[PDB]
Amino acid sequence: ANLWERFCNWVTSTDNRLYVGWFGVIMIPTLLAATICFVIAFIAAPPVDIDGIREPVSGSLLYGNNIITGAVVPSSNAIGLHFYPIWEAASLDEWLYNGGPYQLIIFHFLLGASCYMGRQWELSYRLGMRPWICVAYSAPLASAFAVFLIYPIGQGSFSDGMPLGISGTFNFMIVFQAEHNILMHPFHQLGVAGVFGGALFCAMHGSLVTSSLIRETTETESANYGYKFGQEEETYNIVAAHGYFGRLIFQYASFNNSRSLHFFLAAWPVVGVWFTALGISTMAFNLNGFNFNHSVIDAKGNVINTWADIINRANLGMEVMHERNAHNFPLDLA
Amino acid sequence: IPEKLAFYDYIGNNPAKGGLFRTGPMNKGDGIAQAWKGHAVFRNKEGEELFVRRMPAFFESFPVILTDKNGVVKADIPFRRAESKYSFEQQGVTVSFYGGELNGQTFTDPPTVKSYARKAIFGEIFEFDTETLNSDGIFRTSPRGWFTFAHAVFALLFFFGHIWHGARTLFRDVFSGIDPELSPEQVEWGFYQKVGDVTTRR
Amino acid sequence: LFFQGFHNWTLNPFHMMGVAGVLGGALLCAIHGATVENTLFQDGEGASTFRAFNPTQAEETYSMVTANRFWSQIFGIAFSNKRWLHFFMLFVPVTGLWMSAIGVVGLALNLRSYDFISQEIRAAEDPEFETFYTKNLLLNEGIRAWMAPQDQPHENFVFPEEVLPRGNAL
Amino acid sequence: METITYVFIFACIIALFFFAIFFREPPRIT
Amino acid sequence: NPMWRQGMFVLPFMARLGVTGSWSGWSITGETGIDPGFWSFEGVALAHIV
Amino acid sequence: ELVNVVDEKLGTAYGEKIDLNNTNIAAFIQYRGLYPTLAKLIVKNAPYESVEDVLNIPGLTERQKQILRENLEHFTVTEVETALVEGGDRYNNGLYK
Amino acid sequence: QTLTYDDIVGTGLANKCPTLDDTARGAYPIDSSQTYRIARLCLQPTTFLVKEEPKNKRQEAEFVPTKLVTRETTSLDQIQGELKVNSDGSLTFVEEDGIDFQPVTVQMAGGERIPLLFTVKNLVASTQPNVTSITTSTDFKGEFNVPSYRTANFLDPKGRGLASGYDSAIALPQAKEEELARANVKRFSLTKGQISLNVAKVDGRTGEIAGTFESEQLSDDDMGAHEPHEVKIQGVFYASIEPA
Amino acid sequence: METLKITVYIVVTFFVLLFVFGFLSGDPARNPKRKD
Amino acid sequence: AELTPEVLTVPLNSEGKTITLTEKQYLEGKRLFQYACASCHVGGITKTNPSLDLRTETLALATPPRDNIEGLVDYMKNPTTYDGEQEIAEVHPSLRSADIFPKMRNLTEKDLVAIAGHILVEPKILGDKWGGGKVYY
Amino acid sequence: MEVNQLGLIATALFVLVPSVFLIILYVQTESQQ
Amino acid sequence: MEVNQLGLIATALFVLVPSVFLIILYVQTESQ
Ligand SMILES: CCCCCCCCCCCCCCCCCC(=O)OC[C@H](CO[C@@H]1O[C@H](CO[C@H]2O[C@H](CO)[C@H](O)[C@H](O)[C@H]2O)[C@H](O)[C@H](O)[C@H]1O)OC(=O)CCCCCCCCCCCCCCCCC
Ligand code: CLA
Ligand code: CLA
Ligand code: CLA
Ligand code: CLA
Ligand SMILES: CC(C)=CCC/C(C)=C/CC/C(C)=C/CC/C(C)=C/CC/C(C)=C/CC/C(C)=C/CC/C(C)=C/CC/C(C)=C/CC/C(C)=C/CC1=CC(=O)C(C)=C(C)C1=O
Ligand SMILES: CCCCCCCCCCCCCCCC(=O)OC[C@H](COP(=O)(O)OC[C@@H](O)CO)OC(=O)CCCCCCCCCCCCCCC
Ligand code: HEC
Ligand SMILES: CC1=C(/C=C/C(C)=C/C=C/C(C)=C/C=C/C=C(C)/C=C/C=C(C)/C=C/C2=C(C)CCCC2(C)C)C(C)(C)CCC1
Ligand code: OEX
Ligand SMILES: [Cl-]
Ligand SMILES: [Cl-]
Ligand SMILES: [Fe+2]
Repeated sequence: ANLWERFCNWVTSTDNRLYVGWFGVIMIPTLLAATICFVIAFIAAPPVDIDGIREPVSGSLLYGNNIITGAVVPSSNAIGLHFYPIWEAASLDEWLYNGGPYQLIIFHFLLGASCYMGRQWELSYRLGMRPWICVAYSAPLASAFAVFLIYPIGQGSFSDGMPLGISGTFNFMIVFQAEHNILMHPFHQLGVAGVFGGALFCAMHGSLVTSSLIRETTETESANYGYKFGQEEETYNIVAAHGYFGRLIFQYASFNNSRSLHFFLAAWPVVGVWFTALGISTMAFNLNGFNFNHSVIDAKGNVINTWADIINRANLGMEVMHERNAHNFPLDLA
Repeated sequence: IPEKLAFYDYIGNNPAKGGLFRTGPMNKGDGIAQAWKGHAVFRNKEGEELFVRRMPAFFESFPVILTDKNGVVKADIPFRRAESKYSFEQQGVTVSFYGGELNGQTFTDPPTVKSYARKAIFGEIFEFDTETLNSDGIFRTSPRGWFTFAHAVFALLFFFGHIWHGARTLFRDVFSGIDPELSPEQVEWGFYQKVGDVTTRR
Repeated sequence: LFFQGFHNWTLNPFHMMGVAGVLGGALLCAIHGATVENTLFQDGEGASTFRAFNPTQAEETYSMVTANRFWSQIFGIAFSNKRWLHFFMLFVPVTGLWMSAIGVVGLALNLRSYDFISQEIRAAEDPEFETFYTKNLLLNEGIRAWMAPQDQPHENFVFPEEVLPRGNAL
Repeated sequence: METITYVFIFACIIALFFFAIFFREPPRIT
Repeated sequence: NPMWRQGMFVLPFMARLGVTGSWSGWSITGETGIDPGFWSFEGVALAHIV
Repeated sequence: ELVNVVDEKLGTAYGEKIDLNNTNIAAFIQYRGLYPTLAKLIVKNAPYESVEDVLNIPGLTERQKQILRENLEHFTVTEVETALVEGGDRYNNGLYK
Repeated sequence: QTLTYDDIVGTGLANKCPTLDDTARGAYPIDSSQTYRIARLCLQPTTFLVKEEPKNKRQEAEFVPTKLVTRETTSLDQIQGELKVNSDGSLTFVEEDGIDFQPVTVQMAGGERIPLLFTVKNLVASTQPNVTSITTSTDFKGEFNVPSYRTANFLDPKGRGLASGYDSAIALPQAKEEELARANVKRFSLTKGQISLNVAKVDGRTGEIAGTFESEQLSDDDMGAHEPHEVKIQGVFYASIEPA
Repeated sequence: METLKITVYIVVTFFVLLFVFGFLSGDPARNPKRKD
Repeated sequence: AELTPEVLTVPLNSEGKTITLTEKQYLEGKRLFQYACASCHVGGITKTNPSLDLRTETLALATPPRDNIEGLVDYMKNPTTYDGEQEIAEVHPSLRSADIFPKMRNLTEKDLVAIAGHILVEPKILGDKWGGGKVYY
Repeated sequence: MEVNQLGLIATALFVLVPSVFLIILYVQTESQQ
Repeated sequence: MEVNQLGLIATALFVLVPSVFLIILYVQTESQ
């Protein structure tokens, strides 16, 4: 009946249409701050001197961008990893030129997104659930930390964190390849396996359940009306799905236990994406992909090119062109 | 040389030089062709004939490199100037035209010579009306291109139609779902010698 | 890498739909697996929950109801229909792959989304105008000139040093 | 005009979100 | 080139009651280097959206 | 009327010899005895009216005058091009390997 | 008792020129015979004014104030040169070396960024004749060189440049190149600027002086792409004098 | 700006304390089964 | 193609005498060059002064000529600038400076020859790659 | 920006035609029950 | 003819929007 205890009851109430919770108490303001700044910046921010060379990149719609080319541009290389809140700028005009808004958005988002993950634990506890859905979301979350925080920390500049835009994303991944040979890095290869495999097993599982729906409907109605929300009986025949899939391969490569099957569905893309987030996070400290350049030579010592040498020629063309005005000395050491 | 033949020998009519969202007629890009300008012959300061390397279709942009009858690079338009050895300026490259509008004219001022060399990578050189259609200067594909694109894409999609409706033909009995009284013995292993044939129990 | 430099394939909306189809597939795979495993009914006494499923039980092994309240409260919307859910799991990655296939058919003909015409006209006229779109084409340009001679040996490309595009110092 | 178009569509999606959440078909049991 | 030559319809109603400058530093009286605080044309527009 | 002055200078002696008034200092490695010592001096004392003015550089030893005479035919002088001498570009013009 | 790096770092004081006591109202006398150098000249701008473009014919646009967006990166420092005695007793400072340029960009009302190369490169500045002492009424007037804001290797966003880069609009292969010549062909401007330095404090003991300065010069023309603006810079200076 | 800095420090401290004390207010007990 | 004696045959001095390495010396020299020199001269370039490389034509125009075993062994003992005008032992690895450059401590006289041999053989095998940089990678 | 004029009509119709189709079918679904 | 190119979209929406409104109302009428 006391004031604080009634507040606590509302914060943690399972009856709000959207659950708040104590993680919600940080999530909501920070994601509103990041969302609102993002939307305004994407539409109307002026150009930002991402690379610290007084060469501003236009990122917003009103400065001549479309949905595909626009971005919130990363803050200036002149700032590096210095904190640049609004109140550290002489004026908003300066804060805008130097790329303040990127910092505001990524710090608020990474906070709110960390609280998002915690909110997933919390409501799981209030509802009597098992608790590890949040562990599955840690994979995407770790990935966002890598490209917005970890890689900047290791390279020493938020100017090298991933832009908040579609083509900025591509710019980031092209430059990454030239500087880290990420394609030839085993952790990125596990990401691809986690992501290709994830889409594969998604299609598989959906096609198998869908193949074994039990007839509950007529040809003039959606099969989906054969399941009623909250019915106790399962709505497909798992033995029939096992019987088809085990004959498509052989019996013992097929799951008859739905618990193992769904746990498999969870672990494969989660673990693959952990590794690829770990890839970005360790290439942040320049432990790069396998280098087999000139690894094959002949009896005399002529270099015999392989496909790795061809990859190198493409990486070289990325290297020498990117940030074409920013390097004064021969090696691009960060 | 008839202008018609020389216009085929020009990459702007190559159907593989367009883009998906570059819309309209080919005239909207390079413009409405008006005249063959002439066949361009480049020579260095030593009177050697030089040959512009033609742009392959794969390349949106292509450097300007001049070679002799034997393939040896003898001039180019350099990117980095400080160590260029083969500039048009150093090599004294001239261009002369035979045939066409410019027949018998020779140019020696480097900027002009570079300019015709810039076009000579597209093959034969033509004069275009760019204003009538407000042509933007970017190659588009021909009807040969558009027709192929559309029919290859429709064909691929109709393969799915084939698969969908063929499945529906051969599985009409289970379209709405499988038999609610399928028993595990039909689906389990070894029960029947021949899969699904209930007459082959052991 | 070829497809980036030569076709600017990342700019292609059919590729982008494939990306969303594969990535959304992988998300669906993970979120569906985790949900089932974390709305399980207690059907056995042990700490390993796998043992308490029976492939021939009639009963759902996890609570669609609790799953739906959870996701409605966390994300605003949830699935309510197990059939739709598993069809959507089929639908998403299959469609995405079909879309990417179509875009590659276009590239068979060099029919790319290489450029935005409006950007190029403005940038040609205004040397202070720079976007991520123009930055990425410099990189494509690097890629082509630096890989072409070794990657297409039948073309006998000879690019002397002075014609290679290169930024400062590198 | 292209700016207005982009923001307009984006604005429609946000509005749709609102209705999809708060004016959904309410799931009903059995 | 005043506002009424450029088809401005609501800009004059803001001007009429005292809003005369923009956060970008110009005013309609052609004076530069002005600080209008929040109640610029931009802030009036924002306040109506909110 | 719009000319690229660097391209125009490739059409002069600048494009065939070491221009004592313009050429980056790394060019002086192509002939023996000239780098770094004499090249350092030649650059700091530019510009020159004639190729032969290099020999009036104060402080030249007689061995250094011999080397220059040995190489006068590899030098030239043209007008100073601002674009080639600003930015300390005769010491480092942004080109490495 | 001077400060250390670790007391200054991050404060903004690294971008400020040394100040002279408000007691410092003496006079540094000059021996026509002896020679003299300036061991340190520091110029710290405080105000950037830009000339507007008044569209008509006889309204002549004013200098308007601007907002700085490049932060505490503006001061010229460690500048040194000869300080000569002319036949008629004027002094003439000849700049030799120093951190004698800083790129700056200020913002006009409406959003327009104006970049400029704030500089005193190759500065020569003279006094009136018959000096014999530097005082709190001594004025220097002079001119300096203002090179191109970007130097010759600079590549525009489409890869075009003067000493490097493409020579055409490669994204528009069959466009008519005459409209684009101004953007395609880069030009290295080289202009002059004027500066007045007004001495108002003088430490007769140490040869340190300090005061006010105004310079006028051109902004960046983006390698001939567009027409520059006229810029007026006000600030404060400090210099130190040594018997050479 | 200093007024903005103050305001943000305050708002942030506010929310972070809600969070700390919220979880200190017997959070283990707010579940549906065994409350303590 | 193989590591024939003709390729392993390099000038001994400016006089024009010549010396034929063994395969052993060659691979010995390659190994020692990686141990002591490649951190700056990988592929025949010089990462801390790209204007000076290890191409045979560059060495030839160096004062004193360094396109030979004698010149190179000397250089490794008492390095000079390219015009020969000053000794740069203080900033370039050399036996004269093995106190500050410890890796030179255990290099013997035959080691020096194997290293100098490698430098003169490798351009004969790799061509313009040797000393040409990333353009030729 | 110098942008394809028809882009606008194309986008509007691209949105409007399929959306109106869906609304028509939804509203007449609700008028049944 | 140098016509107003916003006329195409004004004419098109002028037709489409009110016509769609009518169609929606009519169809939901026929189904109850
Ligand atoms: C859905 C469920 C959730 C519920 C949702 C709740 C709904 C509420 C939604 C909030 C809506 C937010 C809208 C965005 C606001 C950002 C506006 C801005 O930043 O506007 C700021 C304006 C803009 O400033 C001007 O900003 C300009 C920026 O220029 C740029 O912008 C110009 C205009 O576009 C031109 O483009 C120009 O070329 C370009 O350079 C100039 O720099 C001006 O000099 C500068 O004054 O400033 C001003 O005077 C403003 C006053 C600040 C003055 C300083 C005093 C500090 C006061 C503390 C602020 C406290 C904030 C409240 C917190 C307290 C909590 C109790
Ligand atoms: C067929 C080719 C292929 C394939 C399949 C992949 C696959 C992948 N790459 Mg590789 N890549 C390729 C080619 C390929 N790549 C090439 C050719 C290059 C070089 C040019 C690269 C360069 C490259 C880089 C540089 C990177 C990748 C990364 C990745 C991963 C991206 C997915 C991801 O991070 O999910 C993880 C999930 C997320 C990032 C999502 C985070 C979601 C947050 C938490 C929530 C967002 C909320 C949102 C804002 C609001 C939604 C709400 C709604 C209401 C609006 C994935 C494993 C990335 C990676 O490993 O990152 C870790 C990475 O950084 N790749
Ligand atoms: C086989 C079909 C076909 C082909 C090959 C052509 C070919 C051509 N037409 Mg014709 N045309 C056709 C059908 C066709 N047309 C039809 C049906 C119409 C009536 C609408 C017209 C009306 C027409 C006019 C009015 C004009 C042409 C013109 C032209 C020329 C330029 C085309 C262009 O820019 O395309 C551009 C192509 C595209 C931009 C690709 C569009 C396809 C989009 C990107 C796919 C949509 C994706 C979808 C939403 C993905 C979601 C799926 C997922 C959710 C499951 C070219 C020779 C022009 C010309 O030059 O004539 C003189 C011209 O002015 N055509
Ligand atoms: C993925 C490919 C694929 C698949 C899975 C199916 C599946 C199906 N088809 Mg379709 N079909 C396909 C491709 C495919 N088809 C192609 C490419 C064509 C020709 C355009 C057809 C033409 C076709 C017809 C006309 C009919 C079917 C029918 C059927 C159904 C019964 C099975 C059948 O008839 O198989 C067909 C078997 C095959 C396609 C495999 C044949 C293997 C060939 C003979 C090997 C060739 C070797 C070759 C000589 C190698 C040298 C060539 C080298 C020089 C390149 C089933 C739904 C029937 C149906 O719908 O019934 C309701 C029906 O009437 N199909
Ligand atoms: C976020 C990153 C990301 C993501 C998610 C994707 C996702 C995708 N890309 Mg893209 N890509 C990216 C980044 C990314 N890309 C970047 C940065 C680039 C640089 C431009 C590209 C360049 C690129 C290219 C060049 C291509 C793609 C393609 C694809 C698609 C591959 C579809 C597939 O599964 O093929 C997997 C292959 C198949 C499904 C074919 C059949 C496989 C059979 C079943 C194999 C069976 C194996 C057998 C049983 C035994 C094997 C055993 C042996 C290994 C031991 C998919 C939509 C492809 C595409 O769009 O295709 C239409 C394509 O060609 N991407
Ligand atoms: C201000 C301005 C203008 C801002 C601009 C910002 C900006 C740049 C915007 C750009 C937007 C942009 C263009 C994006 C394009 C995106 C793109 C490429 C489009 C895709 C188009 C296309 C049709 C692709 C084809 C492939 C396709 C079909 C992919 C679909 C992907 C998709 C929707 C997948 C679903 C993802 C998802 C989060 C689902 C969660 C579902 C969910 C509620 C599950 C929870 C759940 C799980 C259970 O297991 C159970 C049991 C229950 C009960 C339950 O609930
Ligand atoms: C506090 C934090 C809360 C976060 C707020 C986020 C809210 C937004 C989420 C989705 C709202 C819209 C969904 C409408 C659609 C809708 O209401 O669907 C509702 C639908 C309900 O499914 P049922 O199983 O109940 O339907 C069964 C039968 O009715 C089917 O006929 O859910 C799904 O199908 C799940 C898969 C949809 C997955 C769609 C999510 C993708 C949204 C993100 C895409 C955004 C791109 C935008 C770029 C600008
Ligand atoms: C960096 C730490 C280096 C290491 C390790 C080695 N070398 Fe070197 N080398 C270096 C520089 C900076 C220079 C230029 C010196 C100058 O100012 O002239 C050089 C030069 C040489 C040369 C002369 C090349 C020429 O063109 O004449 C030679 C032959 C050479 N260096 C050989 C060499 C060897 C054999 C090394 C391992 C024992 C070695 N260097 C190490 C920088 C560095
Ligand atoms: C007039 C005009 C115009 C136009 C306009 C238009 C075009 C408009 C539109 C508009 C629109 C189109 C709008 C819309 C809006 C929307 C909204 C209003 C939304 C809302 C939302 C919400 C409310 C949400 C919420 C939530 C929550 C709370 C939680 C989480 C989830 C969510 C997010 C869902 C122009 C410019 C030409 C000119 C001038 C005038
Ligand atoms: O910024 Mn972004 O990018 Ca990583 O490296 Mn160095 O820095 Mn720049 O260069 Mn390459
Ligand atoms: Cl870049
Ligand atoms: Cl650098
Ligand atoms: Fe499932």
